Amino acid sequence: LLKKTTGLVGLAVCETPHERLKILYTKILDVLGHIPKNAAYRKYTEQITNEKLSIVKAEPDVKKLEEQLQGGQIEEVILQAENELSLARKMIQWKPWEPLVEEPPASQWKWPI
Amino acid sequence: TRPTVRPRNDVAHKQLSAFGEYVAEILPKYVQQVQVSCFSELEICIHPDGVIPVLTFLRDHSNAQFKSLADLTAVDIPTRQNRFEIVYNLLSLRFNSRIRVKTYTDELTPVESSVSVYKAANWYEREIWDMFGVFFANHPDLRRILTDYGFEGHPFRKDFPLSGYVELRYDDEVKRVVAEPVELAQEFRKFDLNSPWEAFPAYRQPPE
Amino acid sequence: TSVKPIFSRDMNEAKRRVRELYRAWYREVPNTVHLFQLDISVKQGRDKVREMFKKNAHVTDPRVVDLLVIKGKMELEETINVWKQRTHVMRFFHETEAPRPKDFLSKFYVGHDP
Amino acid sequence: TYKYVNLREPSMDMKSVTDRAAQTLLWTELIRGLGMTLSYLFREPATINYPFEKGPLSPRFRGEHALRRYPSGEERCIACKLCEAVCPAQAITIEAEPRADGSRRTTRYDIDMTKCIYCGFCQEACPVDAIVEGPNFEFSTETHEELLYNKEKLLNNGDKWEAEIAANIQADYLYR
Amino acid sequence: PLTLEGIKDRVLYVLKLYDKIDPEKLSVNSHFMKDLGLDSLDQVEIIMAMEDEFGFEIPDIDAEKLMCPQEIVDYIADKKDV
Amino acid sequence: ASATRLIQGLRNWASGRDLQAKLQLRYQEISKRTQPPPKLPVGPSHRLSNNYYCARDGRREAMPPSIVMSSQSEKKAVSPAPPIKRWELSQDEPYL
Ligand code: SF4
Ligand code: SF4
Repeated sequence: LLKKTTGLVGLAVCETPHERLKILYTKILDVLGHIPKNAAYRKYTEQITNEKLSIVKAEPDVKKLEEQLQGGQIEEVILQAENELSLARKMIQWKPWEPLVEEPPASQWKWPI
Repeated sequence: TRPTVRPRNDVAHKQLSAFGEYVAEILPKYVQQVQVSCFSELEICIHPDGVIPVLTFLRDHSNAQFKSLADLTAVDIPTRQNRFEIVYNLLSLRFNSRIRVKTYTDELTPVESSVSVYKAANWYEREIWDMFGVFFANHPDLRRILTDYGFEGHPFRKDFPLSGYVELRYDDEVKRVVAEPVELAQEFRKFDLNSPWEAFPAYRQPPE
Repeated sequence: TSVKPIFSRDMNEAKRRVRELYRAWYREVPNTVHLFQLDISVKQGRDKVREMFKKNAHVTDPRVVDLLVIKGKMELEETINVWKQRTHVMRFFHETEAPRPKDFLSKFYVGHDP
Repeated sequence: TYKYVNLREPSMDMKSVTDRAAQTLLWTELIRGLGMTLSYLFREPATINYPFEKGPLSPRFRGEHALRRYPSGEERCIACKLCEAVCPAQAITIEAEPRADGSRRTTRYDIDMTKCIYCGFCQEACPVDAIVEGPNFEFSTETHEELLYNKEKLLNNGDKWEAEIAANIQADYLYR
Repeated sequence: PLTLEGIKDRVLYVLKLYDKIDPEKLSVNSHFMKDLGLDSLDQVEIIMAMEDEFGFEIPDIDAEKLMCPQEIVDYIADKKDV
Repeated sequence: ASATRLIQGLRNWASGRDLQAKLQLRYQEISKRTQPPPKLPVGPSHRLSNNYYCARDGRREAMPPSIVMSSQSEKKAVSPAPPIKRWELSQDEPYL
């Protein structure tokens, strides 16, 4: 359809969204392959990324792909995929699936005092 | 309970409880408590050392997308050893939701600054310093933002009096605006307004 | 009793930072006197800086002296740039107020304050 | 439920582009602004002749404070200290003692008119309509201490402005 | 910066302009703390007096070992050719 | 409204509108400064029977915040809410 503008300032319109989204989702899965399986974060974001990849793979169109992905325009979907990739790399760096590092004091979260 | 009582939102309560369990399951290294209030507000109380990852998760996970930092607050409760409670309010425009993240520090422990996650905090937590003395490590430009330049002490601490310790007046001998110890013409009348009868039985604390 | 440090692991690095801050203030004082057109001398300002440094010289916790060095650095940057006026620089020199009594007898004469 | 302000594609045909070129070569919109100002010159200005004319006011107006009386000479205030307890700026100072006939009356009623934010909480917390905010607003002084009203000044203000305060209360009290 | 006696008399000279040190007990091998009776900040301003007069910068971890005029003149001799 | 017809025509021509229909200065069309006395209605709790306060007390129905997790399978991933609906363009004046 060659959409003229996305309506968002500073967010350019992507010529080919399908191949870009497939590349981002495959990169996300490749990155998540390093997280241990028993971590709940890997399972949850693997499930949602697999769902979004199935939708973006079984859909030739763009407008109703946007309307059924429920993520606004396709360009902000691509932006969120890149953000999820960066988050997955940082999650690998941080390792937050480990147990709690410190108990709080006895009356730390008691309200009212 | 129809006309004068605020109606409940049970579906929002269920959704917020489910998302709180989701967040507390994804990040067990840092979160310590997850609660939902009676008016459907989600509070996630976490360890201070996870103030950088958790927010980043809420900024970047596809199921959270809390892209907006609405507010940043410090609360002073002197009865705790970690007397300062630091509160982040996040708004997610994609899912139309709000979340609250609370950490705890005392006067001497520094905090990792959340400028790299949210840029607005670059002023907000700076104000916290100017009001509380909570040091934020790795801040780009940390200084006072509201008090006077020669101001000593942090005013929003609960051990700081309402009127300060100094006050300004013009002196013609030195031709200058000078500071002198405060002497009020009228003392601030303190009112003891608390009734000695218990009002809310649901919030009654167990005895000792 | 294990705590998160601010900048210094022990007292030696904290004393090093104190030394740097005192060096910077001692270098700054003549520029403050000349730029603000104060009526004080360089000796008076340097003696005032030494007075605050010796007044605040009984601490032994690395985090406390770290925060004190931080606040002194903030005051130094507020003086390096022209953000303070003449009044804010002269806040340290309490000239307008009368000198308070020190011995028992004068405090007994003036009022009930211990 | 939303509209697109400034998303108009101008026409590229010769007529519209010549109209635009004539607009930026002959200053059409500047003439439009000149015509707007010239038309606004010949209208009657909305300037009133103060102090010979006054702006319109409602009987709910909160101006200078006053202490009222009963229609027998007895003052209405019975020293209940609700106004000084509800005053947000702590402008009211009340000291009371029983007088010679044993009534509960005030001995000191000061209102600091430089502290008062003119919010009308005192006149709405009074159970006997003793303290009121009158309609007077032209009471600027030349000295700071003249704005420190005691009981005598407020009683004089009440006796001065009763003939208007009573009418305002009569016109307004059904909404309270 | 030419001869060691030149640096020695310059160091002694800048010691002479310092006011809180008595001229009586000052010698070449006079200690700042336990002999001349000075604080740490007095040694600090002595060190930046040396920095001002000699015109070269001295870092703090070097300046904490210069506790009498002998290591001061040795330190100026070391960092220059002489 | 006291202007002559020539001045009115000049104002209408230079402004571009008909200014006599919409005059900013107020006139006799406004409400009277004195009004008849009102009779205000009462609320729903102004009743003599079946009006016990324990059955309509909103403050006493507030509970403490329920704790979801505390430190003392194949469940689907969730969201704080269903995703927001796309805004529809205005049919009144879309400015397009
Ligand atoms: S109007 Fe408000 S601020 Fe003024 S005296 Fe009354 S209660 Fe106080
Ligand atoms: S509220 Fe009224 S009656 Fe009570 S002390 Fe004030 S003026 Fe007097």
